[PDB]
Amino acid sequence: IVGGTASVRGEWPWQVTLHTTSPTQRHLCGGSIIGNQWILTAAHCFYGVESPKILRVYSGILNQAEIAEDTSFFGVQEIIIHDQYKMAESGYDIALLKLETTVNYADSQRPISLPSKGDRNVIYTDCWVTGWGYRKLRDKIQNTLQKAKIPLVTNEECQKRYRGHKITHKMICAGYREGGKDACKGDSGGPLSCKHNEVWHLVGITSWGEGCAQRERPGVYTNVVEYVDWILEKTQAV
Ligand SMILES: COC(=O)c1cc(NC(=O)c2cccc(O)c2C)c2cc(C(=N)N)ccc2c1
Repeated sequence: IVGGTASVRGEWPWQVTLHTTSPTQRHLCGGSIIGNQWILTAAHCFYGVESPKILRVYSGILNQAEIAEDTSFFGVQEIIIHDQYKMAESGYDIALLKLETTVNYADSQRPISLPSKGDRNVIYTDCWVTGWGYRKLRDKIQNTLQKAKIPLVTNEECQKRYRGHKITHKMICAGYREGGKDACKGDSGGPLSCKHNEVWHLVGITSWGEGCAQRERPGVYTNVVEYVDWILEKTQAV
């Protein structure tokens, strides 16, 4: 996260840090708890990953330092990638992680509600992006979870900032014309929480952007509302 500040412990109870154990353990991506056994994250976070066995999901974490060899975590039983996904910049950058065990909700770890289709007309003016990502272009994973308040921009506005790209309605952007605040590498999979009428909603999933926090270069996120049907279908038992 560029231009943000340290979050308060438990401030974003749905935020998780996804680690890979190969070659040695490290933070890989952010993610959001949306169900007792489900983490919603970005598809492009599993590039080169051929098994959920090397994945570990840690919930209720503020500082990466809290994670040690003796820290409990949730194993991943299955990685579900949207079958239409090719690459972050082309859309469909969404994935579900089915946990091996159930998450016991508490003040430190709880789910974030998904957007309602009848909320596409809603104007979120209190949106935040969080993560342990880079604080600048060339940086490293941060110890303390960062947060930054960033305004959403219209797709037409976004498309105008990414002429060589195709900003579809399945994407949503957020940024300041002058830049300064934005998600970055390491925040991928992160949630783009917006609080509307005292209720937090998972509006987007950190996906991509040209550099980080550059002027006239909004962050691009997966437009979650466009995937509620997909999420429902994939999280069923059938
Ligand atoms: C794993 O995900 C990414 O590669 C990756 C690469 C990016 N864009 C870059 O240009 C970049 C930033 C830092 C280091 C780096 O090498 C690059 C190419 C990203 C930019 C944003 C955003 N601005 N909202 C968010 C997530 C990103 C994830």
